[PDB]
Amino acid sequence: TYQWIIRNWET
Amino acid sequence: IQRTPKIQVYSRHPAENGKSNFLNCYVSGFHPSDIEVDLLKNGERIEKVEHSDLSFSKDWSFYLLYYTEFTPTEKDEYACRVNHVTLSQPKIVKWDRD
Amino acid sequence: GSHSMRYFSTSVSRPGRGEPRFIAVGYVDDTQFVRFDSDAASQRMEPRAPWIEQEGPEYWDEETGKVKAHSQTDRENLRIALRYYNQSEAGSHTLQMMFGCDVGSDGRFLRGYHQYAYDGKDYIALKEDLRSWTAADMAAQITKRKWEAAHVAEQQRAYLEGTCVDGLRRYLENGKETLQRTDPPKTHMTHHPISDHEATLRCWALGFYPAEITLTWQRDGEDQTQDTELVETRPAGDGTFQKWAAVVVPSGEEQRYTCHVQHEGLPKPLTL
Repeated sequence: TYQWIIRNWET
Repeated sequence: IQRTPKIQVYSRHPAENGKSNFLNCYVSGFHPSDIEVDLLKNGERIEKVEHSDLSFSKDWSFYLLYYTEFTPTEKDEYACRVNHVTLSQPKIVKWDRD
Repeated sequence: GSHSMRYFSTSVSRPGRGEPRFIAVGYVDDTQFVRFDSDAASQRMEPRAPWIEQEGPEYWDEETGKVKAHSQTDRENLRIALRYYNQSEAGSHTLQMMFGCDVGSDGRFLRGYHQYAYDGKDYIALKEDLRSWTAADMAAQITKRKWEAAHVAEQQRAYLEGTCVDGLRRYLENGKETLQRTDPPKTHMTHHPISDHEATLRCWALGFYPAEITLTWQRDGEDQTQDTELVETRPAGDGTFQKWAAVVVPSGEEQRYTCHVQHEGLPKPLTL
């Protein structure tokens, strides 16, 4: 089950 | 930074003259990912070569396995032709029967 | 025994040749079970193991969704990385990501991973504790500080201690037959001459699963035989792995040198 990777390096 | 590929040419099953097998070329430890892997049947490229999905190990070390369905002989000479950025000119490793 | 889930994803920019290529792969121990490729026809999360097809359209709908989002965050992250490392648009860069969890025999949480490497070198990694970050260089420090302020590790903690373990357990049941298995190594031994007054002999392990193997040798019953030629564990292609270790011996002492094979498919190790 894949993870929600929704936050970038600058956020 | 760049890392030169580790090449390993071998068979899926224990090799035997006239009996069906799969010739493998396992390239690992390379960076960047962009690689050219050709499987050879008497210096001439095997056009029907399939490959593994781009994956890596915990140490970010890239690995791929290019493979082909074949029948080995005593007459034909098999090998792996590989070119990367770390390599000026294609580095070929002959398939040693053993 | 112990088990693990891992998702390995690579993003390579192609300046002027479109949008960076995104290839995401999932594993249960050493079994590629899922696939995602941006350049591929499908444009959906695809199966790579038979036991994952039993998941309904809902699974594949959601899984395709999450992975296309991760694809965008790393697209976003590659442009950001150029800013932080003071780099040009004209260059092609790699952004790799690895995340998963380890579980014991009881299928209970043991470890969690959430990490990035830009251009093959570490960038930021989630700490063993699952609360803080490891910012490798100066640039990642800017990411660590914003993520610590915003308490981002919590969004990751909930996945790794929760959904990751809950999901891996479910995979271990549905794929009991192939995943819980332990294929023992099919032992082999060859002998070839070096240059008449010298000779080489190698042993092989060939039909095993998992990739965990120890091809250590012994001279005259002594563990001391470190000048060995050992190769990297390589995949056969039929979901099994192989490894060999060749040792050079003085011609006439070929019988004097023993080889010890360590694997879990064998209750007691094999000596040759």
